[PDB]
Amino acid sequence: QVKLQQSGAELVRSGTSVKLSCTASGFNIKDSYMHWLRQGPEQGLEWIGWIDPENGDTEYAPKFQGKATFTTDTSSNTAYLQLSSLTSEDTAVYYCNEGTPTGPYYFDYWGQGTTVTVSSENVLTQSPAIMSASPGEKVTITCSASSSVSYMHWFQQKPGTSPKLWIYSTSNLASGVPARFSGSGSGTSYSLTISRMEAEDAATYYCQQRSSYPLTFGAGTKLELK
Repeated sequence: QVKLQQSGAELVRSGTSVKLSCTASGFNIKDSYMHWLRQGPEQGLEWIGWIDPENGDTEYAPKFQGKATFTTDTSSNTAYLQLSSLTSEDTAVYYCNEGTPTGPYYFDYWGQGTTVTVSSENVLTQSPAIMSASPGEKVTITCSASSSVSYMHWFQQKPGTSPKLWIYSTSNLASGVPARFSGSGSGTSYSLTISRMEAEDAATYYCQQRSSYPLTFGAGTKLELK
């Protein structure tokens, strides 16, 4: 079993720097690219960048260029994220994420997250921001992009857990996703549908495009059980 274990919560004062770590187990980080993301209080996901643990190539989202620094220790199979000049604005849950390096994004692992509390672009639009459904109802959520994207991916997130790959490459279900779910679309318009809602489907759903940097997510659709 693959596990990405992150370091514990950090309580820091504005102005300082932290270094978080993420150690993989049952997977060699060198085999793909380690992504670092952050989920703010508003619960929106932001991509920070990736590092190629094999040759140290890195790609930082422009917003984090300068603020973040990725380094690795392949010997221990660990990736580090160093944030600088923290401000109250950086208070968030930081995640490390690694999945399929090429081709269909069929596998994906997330760290459990590290909460850092600071003491003082292809924009995707999801609709609707929130909705309610009773088990048995049909559900259709959309996600439109600013510029055409090759594929669209979807992640489901329940309260207190990290995101879980749900649908990859527009219409393929991730491992363990029930058949009642389906995805589709093309160009700049995509959607996720649930034929018949189940109580267990209530969660927040995010669409993500991996076609251009910085990778972006939709703000999410909270699907509440009615």
